[PDB]
Amino acid sequence: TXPGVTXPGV
DNA sequence: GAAGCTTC
DNA sequence: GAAGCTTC
Repeated sequence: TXPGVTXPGV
């Protein structure tokens, strides 16, 4: 997730 | 080490 | 199997 905590996604 | 799910 | 990097 994020970043941080990508997306999700990407 | 945990923290981090939603896509292609 | 690849695709997403940054936080705590």
